[PDB]
Amino acid sequence: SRHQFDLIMCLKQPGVQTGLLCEKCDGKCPICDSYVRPKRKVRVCENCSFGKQAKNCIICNLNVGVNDAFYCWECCRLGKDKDGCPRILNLG
Amino acid sequence: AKDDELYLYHLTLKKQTNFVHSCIGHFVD
Amino acid sequence: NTVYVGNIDPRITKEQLYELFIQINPVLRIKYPKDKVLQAYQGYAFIEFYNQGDAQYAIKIMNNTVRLYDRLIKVRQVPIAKLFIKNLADSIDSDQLVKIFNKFGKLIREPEIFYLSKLKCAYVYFEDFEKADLAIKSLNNQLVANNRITVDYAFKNGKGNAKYGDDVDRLLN
Amino acid sequence: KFLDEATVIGADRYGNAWTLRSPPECEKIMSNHDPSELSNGAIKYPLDVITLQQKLPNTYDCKFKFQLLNHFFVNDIITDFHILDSLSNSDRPGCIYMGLQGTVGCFIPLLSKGNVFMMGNIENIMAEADDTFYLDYESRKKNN
Amino acid sequence: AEKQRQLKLQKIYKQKYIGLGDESTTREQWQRNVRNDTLNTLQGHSASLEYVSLSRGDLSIRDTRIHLLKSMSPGYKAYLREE
Amino acid sequence: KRRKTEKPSLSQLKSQVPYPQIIEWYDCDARYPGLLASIKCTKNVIPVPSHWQSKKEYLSGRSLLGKRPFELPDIIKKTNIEQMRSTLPALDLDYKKLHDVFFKIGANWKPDHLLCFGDVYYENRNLFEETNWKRMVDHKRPGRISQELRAIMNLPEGQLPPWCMKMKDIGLPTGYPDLKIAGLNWDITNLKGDVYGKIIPNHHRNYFGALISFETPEFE
RNA sequence: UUACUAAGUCUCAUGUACUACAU
RNA sequence: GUGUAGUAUCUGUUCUUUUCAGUGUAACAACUGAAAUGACCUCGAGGCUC
Repeated sequence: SRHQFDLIMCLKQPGVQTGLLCEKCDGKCPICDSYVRPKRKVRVCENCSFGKQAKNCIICNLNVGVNDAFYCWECCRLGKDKDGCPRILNLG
Repeated sequence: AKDDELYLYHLTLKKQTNFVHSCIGHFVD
Repeated sequence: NTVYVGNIDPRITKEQLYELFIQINPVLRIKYPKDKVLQAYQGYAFIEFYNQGDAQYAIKIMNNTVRLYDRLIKVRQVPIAKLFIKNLADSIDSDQLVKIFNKFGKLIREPEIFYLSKLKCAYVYFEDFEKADLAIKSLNNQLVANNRITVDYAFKNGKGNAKYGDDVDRLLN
Repeated sequence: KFLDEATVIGADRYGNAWTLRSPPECEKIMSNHDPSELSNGAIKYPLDVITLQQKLPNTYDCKFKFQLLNHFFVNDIITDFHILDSLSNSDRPGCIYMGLQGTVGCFIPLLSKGNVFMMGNIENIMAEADDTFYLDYESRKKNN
Repeated sequence: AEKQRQLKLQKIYKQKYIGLGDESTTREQWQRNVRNDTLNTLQGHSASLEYVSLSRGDLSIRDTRIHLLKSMSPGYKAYLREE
Repeated sequence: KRRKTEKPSLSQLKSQVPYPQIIEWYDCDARYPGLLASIKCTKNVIPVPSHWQSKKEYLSGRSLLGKRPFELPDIIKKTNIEQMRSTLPALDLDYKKLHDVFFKIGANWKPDHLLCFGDVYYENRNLFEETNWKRMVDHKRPGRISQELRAIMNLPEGQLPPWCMKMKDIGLPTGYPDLKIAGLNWDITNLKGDVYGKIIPNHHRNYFGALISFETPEFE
């Protein structure tokens, strides 16, 4: 993540699925963790969804998220939107 | 002081004519 | 191009110098030092013009002209053969050395008499490596004033190398 | 091509349509001096220019630089620019270009300001308009 | 830790985007990336592809496109030499 | 070892270069020196800032001790909040005032210094003195002397500078052929105040983008 | 008329801030 | 107004085996290995010295 360093990402070709984030993490752009003017919903590779792990918050990787994560307009222009599958594999 | 700052308005009068792709489907009825 | 200026009051500032000399010519650059031991101005500056024409012009018109803080402002514009000679006689005067080496070559400066060990030695400056070779060829291991003198190149290790003939030839040119 | 004395139109092999302008520091010098003194003779350049000559001789060799004035990208490769004092008697002189892959387009200088202010606001609208539709469609899904 | 992550992201970005100069990269390795991307865009834009087709004067345009594709590999020079 | 001793001389490298004076002694150990000379000496490239090879972390500067904390841009200083809130060791303001300062008053406003294409800021540099310098090359012109430098010079009003007499024998400044000075080439009765002379130019648009009107967005 | 650059490493002391941790 | 552990930053101080070779370095630095003993000449320098 932008702040916590040891957090590792996925970075695969995103699928059709949309990543979920919990109400606790709601509002953060999964890359920069910004609250401003979100744009496009996150898309994750199928390898990050499958079973129960699909329900996890793509940000904090623990809680079960209801909400969809959106990229901000700064990351959508920086292109990090399309970089790959954001997810946090290690808890940190 | 007057700012030069030329403000240009781009228009495409006639649109690019070299046809690079095609498809055979039936789209609208 | 660049002119030295001196006898400046530390109260004279950079903008004051600029406004002063722009009256004379256009000023490309001004280096006006600021002491790191007095935290002010050390009272002399350097004004780089756009050419030595305006530089020399400002030297002519500006010198002994402007009076700043009652003090006058001053303006001023901003490699040879050497032979060591050992065992000279005590009766050998420097002018006598001049006479001896003039026949071989023109001297760019005067000889330097010094004592080693008791041992009277001198440095003789020739304008030409070849004339130096002449004074060497004729005067090496010779008896003058009933004393045997040795004439060779002075150390820098000693002069007379291969690059030395090449570059000294050019400095002659 | 030239729009003017001090400005230039140019295209790219890669499709950029740009226009450059000489800096006023250069325009003052050439307006106030004869060209014969440029190559040899006395032309007094501000301190910064010379320091850019000894500091960066490769870039500043020509002792001035074009400040970017207009830049644009038309995905075609522009063959011919022509500057027309009037297009069908219109007051604002335009510049029309034909591209290689074929196209003809124009750059109209906008008089006043609120012309380019209103135009700029409309372009800003249509720019993210797809995102505005997506955020409305998102909020209605939050309510439903 | 942070730099150590930058190493892994160096491996991933290098894998996806092919040539990315890391610290020491030979001029042969990097210039190859230059040639590959330049040719890539020349053939990639139908625009510049149409352009190179005429300026080169080939009989067909796809000759220029597949030419650039072939020109991406180093051995294509010797290949032309053997024709 | 052998590769370290295999290196060509920097002067051998100069000949390959169209602008040889940029190349430096450390370019000898460039792993690809013939290439690095071409890149570094290419037209528009801007050489690396030289604060590398110093261990001072780019700022040890003694000059950094004497840098001013900050100065408001005069247009913003017009807004008077300087007096309303004392930053040095509540103030009700008008929306129209502030908005107009940025837009109505300050639309055409731009910082005076900025920097150029290849300007790079080295540690010892301070832009402010060069700002007063550029502004000063603007205000000050020959033939005019401020009252301060005039008082220091001890030149009373109505009297010509001391270099006008030596300029009578030597002649006009070679750098200023068009310069005029009272009493010599120029009318002494036009001598006024701080100006004893002026350059007389012998030389005697719309730029396709002339807006012909300026209208800023209104807050109300 | 002086044409603009010095501290570094070690050692044993002094100057000053600070970070977890306990009453 | 205290104690436990620990950190950073000044300043003072001072110059570590004379050399060689390797690593290392942008070059340094730093690191890694070994070790001359004797005689002579001129003004710490120098030796196609033995």
